[PDB]
Amino acid sequence: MKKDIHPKYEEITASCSCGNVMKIRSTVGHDLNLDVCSKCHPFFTGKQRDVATGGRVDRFNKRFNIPGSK
Amino acid sequence: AKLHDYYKDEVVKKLMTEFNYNSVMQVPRVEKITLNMGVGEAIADKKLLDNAAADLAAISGQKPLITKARKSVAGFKIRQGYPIGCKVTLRGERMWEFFERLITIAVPRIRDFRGLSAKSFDGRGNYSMGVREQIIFPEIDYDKVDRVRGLDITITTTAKSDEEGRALLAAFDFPFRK
RNA sequence: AGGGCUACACACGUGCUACAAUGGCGCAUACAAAGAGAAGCGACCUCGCGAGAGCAAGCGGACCUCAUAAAGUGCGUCGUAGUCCGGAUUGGAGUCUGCAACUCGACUCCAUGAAGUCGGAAUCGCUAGUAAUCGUGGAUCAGAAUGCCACGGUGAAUACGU
RNA sequence: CGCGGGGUGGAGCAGCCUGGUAGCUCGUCGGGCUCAUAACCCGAAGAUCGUCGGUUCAAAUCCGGCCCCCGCAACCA
RNA sequence: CCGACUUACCAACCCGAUGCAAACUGCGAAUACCGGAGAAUGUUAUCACGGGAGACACACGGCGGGUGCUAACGUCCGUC
RNA sequence: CCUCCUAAAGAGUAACGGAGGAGCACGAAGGUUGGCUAAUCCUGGUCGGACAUCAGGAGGUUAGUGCAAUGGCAUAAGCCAGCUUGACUGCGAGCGUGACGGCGCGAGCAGGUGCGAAAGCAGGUCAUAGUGAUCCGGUGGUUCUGAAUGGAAGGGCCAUC
RNA sequence: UGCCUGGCGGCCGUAGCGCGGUGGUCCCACCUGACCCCAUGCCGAACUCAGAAGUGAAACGCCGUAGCGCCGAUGGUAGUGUGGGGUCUCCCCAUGCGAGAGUAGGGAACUGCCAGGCAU
Repeated sequence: MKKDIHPKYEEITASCSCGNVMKIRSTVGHDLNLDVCSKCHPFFTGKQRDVATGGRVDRFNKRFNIPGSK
Repeated sequence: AKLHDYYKDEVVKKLMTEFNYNSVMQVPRVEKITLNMGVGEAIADKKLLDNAAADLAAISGQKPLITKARKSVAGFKIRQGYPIGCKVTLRGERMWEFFERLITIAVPRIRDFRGLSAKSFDGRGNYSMGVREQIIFPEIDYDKVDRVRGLDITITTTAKSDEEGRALLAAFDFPFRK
């Protein structure tokens, strides 16, 4: 063994049970149980009565008549 | 190495009964990881081969040493034996410690879709894979902040089936390719 | 009724926009003209990140809104890195008119991301409140311009010679 | 069933002195340019370097077979 | 398009089997040839040294091979 | 002039007879000691290309061989590495070859050098092609010698161009 | 005396290959340790050294196996010397010599020295 760099484990295996900038227990997927699927089904999975941003409540009684400003 | 120590203490004792051998000498092990770093076309530049040798000088205490063209189909200036890569053959403690840096400190290098390929095993006890980037092992947590180059892998095992290939070291937290 | 006028490895005429630093970005901040509005325009106020919506004074405009017009001015920051520039492309979501936004409309938010380093043979407008350069409004118009018509802001260089 | 030279992109021609494609010039193509085109000017593309086989890490280039073109040999009596 | 939904269409690699070779072999004679021992027969054979050559243009034929035409009253060689 | 075939199983052997090579190369492509073993196809992975590499399997030498080809080559005559320069000097029984000059192999001795623990091995390179006899011209060494005597041009001998 | 194993040879290969059964704290191989002598293209893989445990998987080995390499009659056949006959391309007969391939049958080697294990 004509050694050119020295292997050491103490700086890299201690406190490896958590995830941080210096080491992480495991990578993405497998032990991390990450999900990577895609889906569509737009609008109809939710309620169909949806409304725009506005100053009123749902099923309101009136609406301001623009010509009635005179 | 803790990975091999766990494998002989816990996993080998279970593979004995899962494959129901007559002898304890039949249970599989990794023999060697032989490597290549087959970047190619480097005889026309030399600095690319010196930079690939300087990545391999940081994966293990072992020294980098050239791989060469055998069919040599591209051609440059010299006949046949022009260099293409820088090897480093790892065995025992020098391969088991390297696979223990994977998914502990090399987490940005290894992904779920770049995990162990369960379909790539064969009953001869031979395996190979690519990792497309260099992955180093210094005395502390460190990265050389240089990219461009990548590495390829060659492995021999004592496994007598591709199903025993899927059982060898399979208890570790390294992902599987899908 | 639906489709097409909008298709697509091309080329051109005319227009826009960027490559930044006498520029961009975040905050503070100054000084306009003009024009439309009776099933129309619209502040304060309320809701939302926002388009926008709700609520609603005013008005037919010398009575109101677009509107702190922007360039400019004050302060921090970037050093040429394809960027703190450019932001085509492209994914997702929201808003709007209308019978209806699939081919093929407009607006807003989040994310992504490319050519471009001031450009050949060459060429065009302009003599001063002009050019260069910054913003605004309207016709047409269910909705919908980087064109067109009109508006005001900052505001040059050089003119021997024929 | 001889000998010597020749066979290059649309077209003419350089090369090889054993190699590392694509040179030079006219033409073509788009562009500047013109009323328009010749033409000047700017820029780009092309091709089984006769062909199949051999040698080599690499052949238009070196070498053998074969197809094609031109010249020479092609009787003394 | 990786892939695949398809037979209508070609060939030997590989493989089973038949055929074949001056410059293929996996096998392999007869006839020679040469060392050794030996009988009978051969007027000296075989061989060294010395005197003297003639010859160097050989040919139809048999048996064998090249070449030509599996032509030559041919032609080169082996061989009588 | 070399190799295969012509070529006929002792041997020699032709014709513009059929095929291919030779005009040199190597100071490592030599000595010696230790060890190692292929073309090609399949399998496996990707920046990794193209059909390109590491590894494994099959193949079981087809490869490799300084230079075309046959013969030969694993106990390698192929390949890698350490030490090394026997790429020997003076001599050589015997055998092979040609008409002869001349030419190939070689039992073996003395001197001197090197490898290997040591037994043991070392007369260049797997062997054969890579044009040059003799008179003659040049050059290094030379009590071998030089015509009246002593030196000597010069002659001879050896080495080599 | 018999059986089994190991090192080293004989032969010059019916001495082999493939397949199946199946064995070892005698031996052997796998195998453990590396640090020292010794060593690597890097590599304790290889070579080397100090050697524990477990096992009969691989490697090693014995037995069964006639699928394969392979030994192989008799007889005829090809080839061939001499003599006679004789066709242009080469051939017939008498007589001497006489394969190669194939059929039947065979083949799972035989054997020596020395050391170790085991048995009365």
